[PDB]
Amino acid sequence: ELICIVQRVNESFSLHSGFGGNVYSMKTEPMTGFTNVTKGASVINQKDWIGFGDSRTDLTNDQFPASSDVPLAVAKKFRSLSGASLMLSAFGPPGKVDYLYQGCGKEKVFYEGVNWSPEAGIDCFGSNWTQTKKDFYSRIYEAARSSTCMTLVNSLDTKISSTTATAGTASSCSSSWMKSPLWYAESSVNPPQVCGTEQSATFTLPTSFGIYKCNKHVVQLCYFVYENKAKFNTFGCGDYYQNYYDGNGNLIGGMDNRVAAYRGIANAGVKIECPSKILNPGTYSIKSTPRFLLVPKRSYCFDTDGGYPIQVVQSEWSASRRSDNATEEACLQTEGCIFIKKTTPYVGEADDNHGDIEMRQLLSGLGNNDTVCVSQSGYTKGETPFVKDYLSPPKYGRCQLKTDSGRIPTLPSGLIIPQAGTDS
Amino acid sequence: ELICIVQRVNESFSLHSGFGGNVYSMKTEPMTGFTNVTKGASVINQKDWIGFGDSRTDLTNDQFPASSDVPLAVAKKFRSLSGASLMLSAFGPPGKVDYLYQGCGKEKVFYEGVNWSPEAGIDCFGSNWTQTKKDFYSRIYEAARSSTCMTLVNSLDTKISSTTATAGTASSCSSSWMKSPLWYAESSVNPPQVCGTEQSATFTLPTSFGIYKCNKHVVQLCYFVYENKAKFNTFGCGDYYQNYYDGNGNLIGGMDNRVAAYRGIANAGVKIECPSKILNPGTYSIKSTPRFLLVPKRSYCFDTDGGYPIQVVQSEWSASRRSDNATEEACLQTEGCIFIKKTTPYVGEADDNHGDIEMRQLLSGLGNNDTVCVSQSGYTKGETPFVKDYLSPPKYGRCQLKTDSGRIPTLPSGLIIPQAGTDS
Amino acid sequence: ELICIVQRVNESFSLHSGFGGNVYSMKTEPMTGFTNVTKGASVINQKDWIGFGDSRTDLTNDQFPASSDVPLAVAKKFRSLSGASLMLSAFGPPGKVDYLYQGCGKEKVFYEGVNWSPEAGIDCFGSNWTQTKKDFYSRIYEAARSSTCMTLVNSLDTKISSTTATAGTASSCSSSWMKSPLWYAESSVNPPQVCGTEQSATFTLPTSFGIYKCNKHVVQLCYFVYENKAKFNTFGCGDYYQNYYDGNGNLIGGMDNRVAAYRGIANAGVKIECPSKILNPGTYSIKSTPRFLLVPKRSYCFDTDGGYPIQVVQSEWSASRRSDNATEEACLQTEGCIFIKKTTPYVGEADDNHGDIEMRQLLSGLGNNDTVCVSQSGYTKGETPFVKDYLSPPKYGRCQLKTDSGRIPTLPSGLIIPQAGTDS
Amino acid sequence: FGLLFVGFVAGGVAGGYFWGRSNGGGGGASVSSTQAGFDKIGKDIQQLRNDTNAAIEGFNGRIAHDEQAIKNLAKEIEDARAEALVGELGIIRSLIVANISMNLKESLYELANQITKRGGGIAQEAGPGCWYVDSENCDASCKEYIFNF
Amino acid sequence: FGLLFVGFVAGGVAGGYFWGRSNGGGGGASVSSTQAGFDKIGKDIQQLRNDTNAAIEGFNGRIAHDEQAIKNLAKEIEDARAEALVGELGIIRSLIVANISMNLKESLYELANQITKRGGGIAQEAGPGCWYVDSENCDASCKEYIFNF
Amino acid sequence: FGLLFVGFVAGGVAGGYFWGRSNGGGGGASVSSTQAGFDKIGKDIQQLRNDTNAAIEGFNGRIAHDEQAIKNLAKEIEDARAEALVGELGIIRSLIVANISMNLKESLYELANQITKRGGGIAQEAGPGCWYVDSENCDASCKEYIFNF
Ligand SMILES: *[C@@H]1O[C@H](CO)[C@@H](O[C@@H]2O[C@H](CO)[C@@H](O[C@@H]3O[C@H](CO[C@H]4O[C@H](CO[C@H]5O[C@H](CO)[C@@H](O)[C@H](O)[C@@H]5O)[C@@H](O)[C@H](O[C@H]5O[C@H](CO)[C@@H](O)[C@H](O)[C@@H]5O)[C@@H]4O)[C@@H](O)[C@H](O)[C@@H]3O)[C@H](O)[C@H]2NC(C)=O)[C@H](O)[C@H]1NC(C)=O
Ligand SMILES: *[C@@H]1O[C@H](CO)[C@@H](O[C@@H]2O[C@H](CO)[C@@H](O[C@@H]3O[C@H](CO[C@H]4O[C@H](CO[C@H]5O[C@H](CO)[C@@H](O)[C@H](O)[C@@H]5O)[C@@H](O)[C@H](O[C@H]5O[C@H](CO)[C@@H](O)[C@H](O)[C@@H]5O)[C@@H]4O)[C@@H](O)[C@H](O)[C@@H]3O)[C@H](O)[C@H]2NC(C)=O)[C@H](O)[C@H]1NC(C)=O
Ligand SMILES: *[C@@H]1O[C@H](CO)[C@@H](O[C@@H]2O[C@H](CO)[C@@H](O)[C@H](O)[C@H]2NC(C)=O)[C@H](O)[C@H]1NC(C)=O
Ligand SMILES: *[C@@H]1O[C@H](CO)[C@@H](O[C@@H]2O[C@H](CO)[C@@H](O)[C@H](O)[C@H]2NC(C)=O)[C@H](O)[C@H]1NC(C)=O
Ligand SMILES: *[C@@H]1O[C@H](CO)[C@@H](O[C@@H]2O[C@H](CO)[C@@H](O)[C@H](O)[C@H]2NC(C)=O)[C@H](O)[C@H]1NC(C)=O
Ligand SMILES: *[C@@H]1O[C@H](CO)[C@@H](O[C@@H]2O[C@H](CO)[C@@H](O)[C@H](O)[C@H]2NC(C)=O)[C@H](O)[C@H]1NC(C)=O
Ligand SMILES: *[C@@H]1O[C@H](CO)[C@@H](O[C@@H]2O[C@H](CO)[C@@H](O)[C@H](O)[C@H]2NC(C)=O)[C@H](O)[C@H]1NC(C)=O
Ligand SMILES: *[C@@H]1O[C@H](CO)[C@@H](O[C@@H]2O[C@H](CO)[C@@H](O)[C@H](O)[C@H]2NC(C)=O)[C@H](O)[C@H]1NC(C)=O
Repeated sequence: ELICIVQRVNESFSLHSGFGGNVYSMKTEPMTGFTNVTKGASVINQKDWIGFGDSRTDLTNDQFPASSDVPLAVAKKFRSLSGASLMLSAFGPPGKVDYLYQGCGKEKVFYEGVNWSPEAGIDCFGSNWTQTKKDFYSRIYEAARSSTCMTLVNSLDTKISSTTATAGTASSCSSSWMKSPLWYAESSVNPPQVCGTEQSATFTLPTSFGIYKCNKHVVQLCYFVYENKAKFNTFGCGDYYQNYYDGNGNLIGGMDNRVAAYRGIANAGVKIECPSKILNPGTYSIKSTPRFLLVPKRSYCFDTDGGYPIQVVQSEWSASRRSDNATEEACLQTEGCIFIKKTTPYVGEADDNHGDIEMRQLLSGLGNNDTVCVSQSGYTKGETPFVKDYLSPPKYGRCQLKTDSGRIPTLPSGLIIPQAGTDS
Repeated sequence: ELICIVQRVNESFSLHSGFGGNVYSMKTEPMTGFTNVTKGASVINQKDWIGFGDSRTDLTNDQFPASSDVPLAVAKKFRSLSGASLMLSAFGPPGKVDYLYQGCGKEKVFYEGVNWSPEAGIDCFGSNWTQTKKDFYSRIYEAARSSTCMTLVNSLDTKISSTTATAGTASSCSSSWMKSPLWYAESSVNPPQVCGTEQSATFTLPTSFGIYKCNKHVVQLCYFVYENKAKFNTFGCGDYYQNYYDGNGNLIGGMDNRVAAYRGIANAGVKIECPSKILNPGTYSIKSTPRFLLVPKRSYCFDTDGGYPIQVVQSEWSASRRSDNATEEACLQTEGCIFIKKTTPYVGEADDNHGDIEMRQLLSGLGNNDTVCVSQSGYTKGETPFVKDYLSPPKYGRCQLKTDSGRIPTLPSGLIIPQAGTDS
Repeated sequence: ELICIVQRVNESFSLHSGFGGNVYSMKTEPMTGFTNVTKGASVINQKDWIGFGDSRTDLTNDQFPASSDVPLAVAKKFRSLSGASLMLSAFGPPGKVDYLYQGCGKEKVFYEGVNWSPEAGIDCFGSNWTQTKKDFYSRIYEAARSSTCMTLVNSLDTKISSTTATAGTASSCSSSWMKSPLWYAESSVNPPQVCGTEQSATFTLPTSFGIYKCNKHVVQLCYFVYENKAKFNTFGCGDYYQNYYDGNGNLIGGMDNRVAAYRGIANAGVKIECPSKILNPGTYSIKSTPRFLLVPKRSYCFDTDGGYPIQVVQSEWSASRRSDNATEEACLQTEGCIFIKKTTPYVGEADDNHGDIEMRQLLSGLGNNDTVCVSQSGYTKGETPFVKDYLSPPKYGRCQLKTDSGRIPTLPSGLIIPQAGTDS
Repeated sequence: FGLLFVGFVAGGVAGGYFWGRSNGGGGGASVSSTQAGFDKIGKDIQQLRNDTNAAIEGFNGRIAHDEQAIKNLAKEIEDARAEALVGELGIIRSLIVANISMNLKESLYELANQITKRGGGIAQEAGPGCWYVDSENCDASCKEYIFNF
Repeated sequence: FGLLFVGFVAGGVAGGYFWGRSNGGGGGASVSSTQAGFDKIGKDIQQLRNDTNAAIEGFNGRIAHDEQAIKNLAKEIEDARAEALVGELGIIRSLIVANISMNLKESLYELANQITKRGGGIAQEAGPGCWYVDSENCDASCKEYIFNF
Repeated sequence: FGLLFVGFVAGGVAGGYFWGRSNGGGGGASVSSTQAGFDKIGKDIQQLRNDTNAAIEGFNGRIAHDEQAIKNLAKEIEDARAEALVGELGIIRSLIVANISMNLKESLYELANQITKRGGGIAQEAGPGCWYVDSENCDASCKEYIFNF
């Protein structure tokens, strides 16, 4: 008698091919899957990141932790002071807190801006501080993406040629003036009879500031904006001009209405514009119309040793105050910048404007020790190489790829029967 | 008795190695091979491309299809008009057809230029329209490679300060003038006694035109060219100049013979040069010598949302007329531009200059629904990952790699015998 | 009776997994390993490289080979002359050897500079020739990385408008002057009563020089440097200026103290600065203060057909003479430049300064026919894909990757036993 | 027909591993049971399946570093990288399936080999998983001892 | 010497699958035929060869997206990509050859197994593709029935 | 228990390939020797090991072209490329180990097959590397001839 183990399959069994053997099975399980994506901010390396912030990350605040959007351990990683902002330190308007932001970290988190919004009501002849704000943070983000470190440079070496010009003051600016730019005006220039002498000045961007190497400086090259020549000529003779030059005499900034049309809004009066530029270290020169001279007195110092794409966190007040989205738009138009944005209003735990539940959730990743990817869609752990939807750039780290679930191959499970040869 | 199946090989059998088993065979067949490459133009995505053309792709032509280098279905994908050309619409010379080119497509096909060749005999004080042509299409191609869309902007907002200057006219320009630039001249400027006042003007490049976002504008910053100061001074006082400025007063274009040497060809008389520049949207300023002012009145609007490398098709007449190869040379010197060139003369079916058999073959790919790669060597289907010769860049899509046929591995065929173990 | 071969393993045996069979073994050997890295210079393709050098690679030297840091076969691949240097040929100072460097090679080796060091005591009103040196070689290296070829252009077509100005001469410059720039001065300009007329000049960078295509020129745009206006006004009227313009009048170089601060070192007297710039071919214009005009008379011609990262070899004297490290610093700050540096003093075989044992070792790779990678860490053969430490960029070729030795997988060796199934 | 072959069956009928018997009166008419006590196969399958984790963990643990400053998705490059990774996953799959196939077959050879050595040598092999047990020396309680049904 | 071995032959002599026989008078002198009616091997080979298309189609269907605006060929990068792809094709090849080898050998085991079960059990296996048929119970018409030559 | 199995042994005790014998008086008590004259295995192992060079040489000969003008190491990109290459080396390893495993096992089947054909057919196979030699027709000098110990 012939006795045999007999191998057989049903219509329920399907065939899976292998290199060196096939398998019959009834069930299949996918070989792998998608990694979840968490909204908000995080870091891939806890030992190399720096945060810059305000009261909402200031552990010295009297109402901490209820006033904070991050816990103690994350707060220690921020350079923050209540009331501060990059832009506030850039100009130093009267009575506002003037914090020296500085630090190093390949990954950077920027969480301020709000302490200079429309709510603060700073005037000082500003044409449009929101526009200035957007342009300023644009230049910061642009320089920071390629830099390891950043520091405020709270005082540039400056020198004015004029011996009669004196330091300007304005009622619209708390009866004093910015820390930067410095405003020098000539009392004797009267259009009467007396036109005055063209004003001159130098300013120096240093090759270093303390322990920080400077390869790049974000500075403002400010100028006055007039409605037309006629309105200008009630203050000075000729056309308004204020031009910025490098050490050779190349025009690098300013406003020259001897060649460029006046663009001052009608009947607004004199206004100041303050575009930010990224400049190399060196000594720069200024030529201005006799009556009014503006001279940069601060900068932000950056190196070019490299960095990762940065993270910018939405910095706005609760609904009760007047906010702007200048840092959002600055971030949006700048390469290598990732923006973290709330979907509900800012409602704080300490006050209206401090300690928001959504923001604490969005920032909680700052946070974790197992983040491997950070992107504009959020951050991931290193579970699988795949995600269900794209991770929007900017992004960096061990970042997952989008594939359809259908393309993920399977393996046989359940009752299994081997097969090889042609069986015929 | 021992009865055995016996396995044996000849000197004709060679051994092929495997991971987990070897194979003896007499014949081998290559595992895969090369994909053919077809010369001419095509697209990898029929649902996202746009063509810009003239009569040779104009389905409204009375002699269609015999006058056409593409069939009806491809023609519907072109924005074309008989007699038109990008450059003709750029300047708008008198009596020439003035078509508003506009459209969107990640893949772009440019098939005109010929309607402004030497044959057309346009003068209008042009120094060298062929040079202007090359420079113009260079800037178009450069901006189009990074753009999703393109539109003519047929009228810029302009403003001249002078209240006495009037609109210039020339016998060499059909007793009228271009649509762009506008020519304003001062009757009263006579070098006698009267020098006149420096002329001024602004022009605005808009942030949008209809439904099209503008991030970039191709415009011409024209100026007059004089042989020397002496020949200039029979028209005006001082040195000739015409300078273009941005809103701050940065010099962005023009010709200034107060600092730059005169370079006018001797005894040619006055000539106009019209280099194209890519400019951001904004309001720009002009300063000119009193007698002659030129002001840009048109542009081409582009976005920066991205595009693929473009395809430019040779646009020349039949042998009977006078052609140029300005668009060829513009394409050659511009990144991301692929040029389609005939190897035999243009011989048309409707006329001499319309409906050429070679061009219809070269354009027939526009065409197909299974093109996966487009390159300067031509286009391919997705048969294999390999080609016999390189695909010259520019190129995009699923593009094949060159390998020697010898490196393509083989598989055993014919009578086959397995082998494993050492057999000893 | 049952007789069986019995398979068994010890505690000394470990299990290795395979796809289609496992293996028990006692020993393991790593599957592959690291490729050694040799310090110094080399090439990946002996048929496409060019060297530029001085006496230390000059086979026509009377003391060859003892005066040489390379053997005969490598020397034939250098364009060298005793006493020569790129910079010496750039300016052509009196009595110094003036070699026409020219050649083609995708890989480039630069081994001079030393024949213009502080030791040579060239003055000629130089502000700081070491600074000039660094800036010059910076521009050479920058242009050479993207070029296939290079040639000295020993004479530019030049033209001065002034009919009274004569060719300058200096006691500090051997009672003559540089070949480049040319110095023209106006005898009659005396600040007495007579200010003189603004000086003008053109110079042309050609589109080719002999068989070499020029897409780029390295030229010096020199100017005089004065301590202040007061010290300048003992020579001329107004402020000092010397400005360089393109054919349209765009300022591309120079020094203009009408807008830029004077920066001359106090009581040093007049000095000349000579920064190098990379310029397109064309005709350029000059405007200068009446008394002193400087005009570029030479350039270095480069194409843009591509090249590999370059190799620059430390070019210094023996300890007895005064050296600089200007070419080191130029190389360090320039992308695509690899620097070869000795670790011991230069001690020669023919003289003190010729035929150094370490340099011959470092250059011996130039040399070999089996180099596949060249990097800032040195060069490798094609043994394995791995190295123990990183190969520092710049680098090119078949370059190895760093992995830890622990990650390199092993294979079973020694007595080996197969295993498959669950064995239970 | 005994471990070198897998046969098909219709609508109803359980799939799996069964006992099949042969001739007798000349000529007989064959017979197939309703699955045995092969719990060793059940355990071997579970072990083999769980052993696939090593190959899968290696793949999951491999994610390429990247860095994009760009603000708009490079969709086609993105998709190309995925496709390559999926292709790599495809090869690994094929290797794992074969690895299960081969090791299961070897586990089935081990099952048959134990059966051979329990009726030694009343069994007499006829290819893997087949035996000529001569119903002379071996009654019914005998074959029950040898083949456990 | 029977399915675990492949032997070599000289100048003439056909290669392939043959019948080989043994002793007799003591000692005999062996003998090898001139190929059998193994059309099952012919069919199995054709099927195995055609089954290679699946692995090849997967490779051909995989072409990486690219985009170059550059005007001059990056020859060395170009060649490097090809070399990697060729390397990948090399591995697949090695897998396919083994896959044919192993499945053909299994098809040959199936051939031998059918022969065993046709002289059951006059056959008596002696390793795959070998049998001790005792020329006592089995004459010549018998062996003809069992081994088809 | 005979070529389909690998068993473990304690502290002392040599690992390798041994001769093991069975019953007798009913019931017997088994016995395992101290390794045989299997020099064929020694030679086959050496050949198999040296054959691994082909797969390794192919891997070593494959180094991707590159070109960096950058002055500071891109460490993370650098490490990612290495990791991928190491991953590729991991797969090749797994293939080579299996390739040795399978070809060694086949070499062991060839060893057993030669032994079968030397006591033909006093041997009688009982799975690979096992035999029922009936101590009736075959004394001791006989088994010595057949199994070389
Ligand atoms: C004082 O200065 C203030 C700052 O300049 C100025 O305020 C600005 O005023 C203008 C005009 O009213 C507003 O213009 C509007 O801008 C929006 C936003 O555009 C930006 O974002 C969109 C995409 O938005 C979509 O997605 C976001 C999420 O990411 C959603 O929230 C949103 O709802 C949309 O669904 C983007 O398309 C825009 O991109 C443009 O610009 C970039 C470059 O910057 C280009 O790359 C791109 O091609 C395109 O041209 C842009 O990034 C826009 O959607 C509207 O159509 C409109 O243009 C500004 O928002 C506003 N900004 C601020 C900070 O307040 C004041 O008007 C001025 N005061 C006075 C008196 O002059
Ligand atoms: C009015 O303006 C007209 C336009 O400026 C002007 O006409 C020009 O005049 C010049 C001088 O006579 C001619 O110069 C010649 O140009 C050719 C072509 O050069 C271009 O192509 C070559 C490669 O050509 C090879 O391959 C092509 C196929 O691709 C073949 O057809 C051909 O036969 C060759 O085998 C290329 O090497 C050139 O590259 C140069 O320029 C680019 C940048 O633009 C650089 O990247 C590169 O390094 C190099 O410098 C170029 O792309 C050239 O081969 C000749 O040597 C010569 O230079 C122009 O062809 C001509 N153009 C037109 C449109 O007519 C008129 O002269 C002027 N009228 C007056 C009175 O002034
Ligand atoms: C290895 O070879 C086998 C046998 O040629 C292939 O098995 C075939 O696979 C297809 C689809 O998977 C089945 O429909 C055929 O019936 C199979 N043929 C046989 C005879 O079983 C197997 O696909 C190959 N392995 C791989 C990964 O390609
Ligand atoms: C898998 O192992 C086998 C056996 O070691 C390798 O077969 C050898 O291959 C070379 C060249 O292909 C032949 O010349 C040798 O004669 C073969 N050895 C034997 C004993 O047959 C096989 O190459 C290995 N597979 C791979 C892909 O490396
Ligand atoms: C192929 O399958 C076998 C069997 O499932 C795997 O062998 C296991 O490997 C682990 C670690 O290597 C051992 O600890 C287990 O004991 C093995 N199981 C058995 C039953 O032997 C093998 O790893 C798989 N091959 C690969 C490369 O994954
Ligand atoms: C083919 O055979 C399988 C098992 O050999 C049958 O699967 C069983 O189905 C029932 C009800 O669906 C389950 O509860 C059992 O757990 C299954 N058995 C196993 C081992 O998984 C299947 O129903 C059969 N299919 C057909 C069409 O008859
Ligand atoms: C080795 O054997 C093969 C076949 O086993 C011989 O191949 C035959 O050759 C003839 C004439 O060349 C062909 O028409 C047949 O079709 C071939 N047979 C097969 C099965 O393909 C081959 O000639 C022999 N080689 C030597 C050197 O004797
Ligand atoms: C397990 O077995 C192996 C061999 O089967 C033993 O290895 C031998 O050890 C001695 C001394 O260490 C060496 O000189 C021999 O060359 C080894 N033999 C072989 C074949 O390599 C090993 O000692 C045993 N291990 C234990 C723990 O008993």
